[PDB]
Amino acid sequence: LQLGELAAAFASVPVFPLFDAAYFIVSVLYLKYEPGAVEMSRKSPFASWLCAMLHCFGSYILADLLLGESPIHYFSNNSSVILATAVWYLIFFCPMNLFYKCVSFLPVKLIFVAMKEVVRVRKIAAGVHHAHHQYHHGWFIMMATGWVKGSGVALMSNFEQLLRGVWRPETNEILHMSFPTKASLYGTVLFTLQQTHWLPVSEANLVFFFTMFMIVCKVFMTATHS
Amino acid sequence: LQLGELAAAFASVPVFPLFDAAYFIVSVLYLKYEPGAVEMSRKSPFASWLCAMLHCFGSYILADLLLGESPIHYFSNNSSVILATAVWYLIFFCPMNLFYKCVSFLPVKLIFVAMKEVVRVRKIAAGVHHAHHQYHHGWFIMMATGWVKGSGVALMSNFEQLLRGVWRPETNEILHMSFPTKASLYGTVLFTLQQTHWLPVSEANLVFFFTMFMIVCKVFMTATHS
Amino acid sequence: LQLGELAAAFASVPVFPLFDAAYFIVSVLYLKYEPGAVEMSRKSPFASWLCAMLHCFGSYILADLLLGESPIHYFSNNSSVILATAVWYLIFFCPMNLFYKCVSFLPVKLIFVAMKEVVRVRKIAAGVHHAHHQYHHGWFIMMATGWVKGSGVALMSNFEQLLRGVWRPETNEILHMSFPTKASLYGTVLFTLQQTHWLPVSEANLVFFFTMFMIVCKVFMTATHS
Ligand SMILES: [Br-]
Ligand SMILES: [Br-]
Ligand SMILES: [Br-]
Ligand SMILES: [Br-]
Ligand SMILES: [Br-]
Ligand SMILES: [Br-]
Ligand SMILES: [Br-]
Ligand SMILES: [Br-]
Ligand SMILES: [Br-]
Ligand SMILES: [Br-]
Ligand SMILES: [Br-]
Ligand SMILES: [Br-]
Ligand SMILES: [Br-]
Ligand SMILES: [Br-]
Ligand SMILES: [Br-]
Ligand SMILES: [Br-]
Ligand SMILES: [Br-]
Ligand SMILES: [Br-]
Ligand SMILES: [Ca+2]
Repeated sequence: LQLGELAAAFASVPVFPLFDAAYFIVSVLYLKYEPGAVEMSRKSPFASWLCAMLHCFGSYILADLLLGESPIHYFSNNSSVILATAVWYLIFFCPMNLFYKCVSFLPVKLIFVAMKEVVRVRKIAAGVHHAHHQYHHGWFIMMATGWVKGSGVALMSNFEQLLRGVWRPETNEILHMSFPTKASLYGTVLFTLQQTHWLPVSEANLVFFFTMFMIVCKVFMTATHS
Repeated sequence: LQLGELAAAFASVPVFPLFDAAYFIVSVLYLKYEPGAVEMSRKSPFASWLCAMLHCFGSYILADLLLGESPIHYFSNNSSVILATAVWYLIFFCPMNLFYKCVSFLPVKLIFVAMKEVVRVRKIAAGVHHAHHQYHHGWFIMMATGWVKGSGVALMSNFEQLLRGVWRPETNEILHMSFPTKASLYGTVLFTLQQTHWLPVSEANLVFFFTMFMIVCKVFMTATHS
Repeated sequence: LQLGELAAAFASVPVFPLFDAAYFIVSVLYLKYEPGAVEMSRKSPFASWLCAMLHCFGSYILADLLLGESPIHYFSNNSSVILATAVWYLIFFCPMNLFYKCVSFLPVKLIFVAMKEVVRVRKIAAGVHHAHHQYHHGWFIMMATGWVKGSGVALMSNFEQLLRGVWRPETNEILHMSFPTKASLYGTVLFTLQQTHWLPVSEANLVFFFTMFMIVCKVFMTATHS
């Protein structure tokens, strides 16, 4: 019936396990595309796994570092870690590469890309709210925390590369923001303004509309450069 | 009348906003002199701003990292962040470059350099005292914390460079300490000895004399290689 | 009489000062062998000392970083820091290089290598137990913490190099684990399984047998490539 009331259901969909799985699948597919990633999975499987955990848990790691909490606090969520580990294992080692083939099938891939954005927006909003809880007027801390929750491993890409034995210092995601990093920055500003009560919208409505924006943008981009 | 009583007034001058402004002006001028900095402000203004915040808040960031606190805790001081942001904006984007011209005028520049040293010494002493509060006999933690409060962004210079897309690993400020880094190390030893009660001087008198030493050294150096 | 009762004495030998000294001696000998280390001790003695502290306190530094504690918390143990500092000073600056000559004498060196492994295993077990205390079911945090307590400075080797002015990003200890790093990973899994109560052995017996394994392996390796 009511929109802000469908918005409430949208903004509270349980992200574990299905939306988290989609987030992991899309993120580990991106890892498998990186130069040298398949050979690394064969010669250095622990590091390859460590790399997938970053792609999977980089948002949490970086937010925890910014706020002074254990950077591996999120790895206490055993079920999530094991689910991400299963995704890594299936994408790199499934017989016949069958799992890769199924999740890369473009209609399926686009649904996972859409689901990944649901998770990303929830993470941005959670970062703003968690920072606000610790710093009620900490606008810059709220923005920084929402930003790294959204952007994830991209903001640590120089060190994800280092882990892989790669060093490209000429560029980084702050000096040259990719679209998801820039979108996450706009998103964190919006959620911080909503948290400040200067943006006159319900949090659920902001989640709904910003998620739809990210879904449309990301699905379009995936479908176009396929 | 009494010196240790003028020393008390000296050591308690309110550093916000005027001495902090001078600290920011001198530090962002240094940023503007770094290779590529003006072009970065035009092509990557967020990163340029991020870079100025490091120059501005590197002391706090590093001390917080050493002590296990949020490395962005200091960014909860909204007024300070906004003041530093105004300084960055004026130095890089003022029409006619007028702000740069005024603050670079050598007599004005030297006064800001003097004021910057007032802030630096207060920060060193505060780092020793804050570490002492957490570790009453933690001599090495007191020295480490006073040192990074004094030295600031210089000790993270390899990563300030990385942010700018620059990587010079051959050298760093520990392997080859510049004068302010070395002076900050001597300063942190003195304040730690004062805190230990092995150096028989009042804290205010130590602040006065060490600040005068840094002012004389820094103003001489600025005026000479102008 | 009883083995698990000799195991109790073995697992509770006071590591300070003698086993810690051996740990420091072996670790700083390794530092002195690294390219450029002697010249660095003459031209950059503070950084050389800073480097020895990493070799000495890297386990604690990294575990503290992983758990969100002060990375220099361990430097509050003044006696340990001063003992490590004496070892650094004697190894690099003793007249006639006499201390180096004595501790490098192969029978003496092998005893110190054995003693170093006693300390390493105790550190792994302590890391698992300390992580368990904070996260009763935090299996991945327990493994990560035991691993860096065992592996020590090796896992930060890229940044130990950076401190020395060296940058080799092609390789790292996760992508290509050395034997002690890999052994520490196996060790942390065993202690975590013991902590979980899935490995039916007393903690003291596990300490005894895993320490004997590391002693045999490390003494063999030192004696062979001497
Ligand atoms: Br790459
Ligand atoms: Br491996
Ligand atoms: Br979240
Ligand atoms: Br969060
Ligand atoms: Br408050
Ligand atoms: Br992405
Ligand atoms: Br530079
Ligand atoms: Br930008
Ligand atoms: Br301060
Ligand atoms: Br402080
Ligand atoms: Br105490
Ligand atoms: Br300076
Ligand atoms: Br090397
Ligand atoms: Br030195
Ligand atoms: Br320990
Ligand atoms: Br520990
Ligand atoms: Br619990
Ligand atoms: Br070793
Ligand atoms: Ca902390």
